[PDB]
Amino acid sequence: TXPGVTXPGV
Amino acid sequence: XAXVXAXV
DNA sequence: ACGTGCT
DNA sequence: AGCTCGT
Ligand SMILES: *C(=O)c1cnc2ccccc2n1
Ligand SMILES: *C(=O)c1cnc2ccccc2n1
Ligand SMILES: [Cl-]
Ligand SMILES: [Zn+2]
Ligand SMILES: [Zn+2]
Ligand SMILES: [Zn+2]
Repeated sequence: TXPGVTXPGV
Repeated sequence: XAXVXAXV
């Protein structure tokens, strides 16, 4: 996720 | 994550 | 027939 | 630790 907590996605 | 039909 | 991208 | 689709 995020970043943080990429995306999703990418 | 892959994009081979969707590309998410 | 395929896994992706930093805080 | 933290998630997501179909051409
Ligand atoms: C990207 O690596 C990726 C991996 N698995 C998935 C499953 C379902 C929908 C999208 C997905 N994307
Ligand atoms: C793209 O739509 C797509 C659909 N089905 C798949 C099955 C297995 C690998 C890649 C695929 N890509
Ligand atoms: Cl599926
Ligand atoms: Zn998979
Ligand atoms: Zn870690
Ligand atoms: Zn499917």
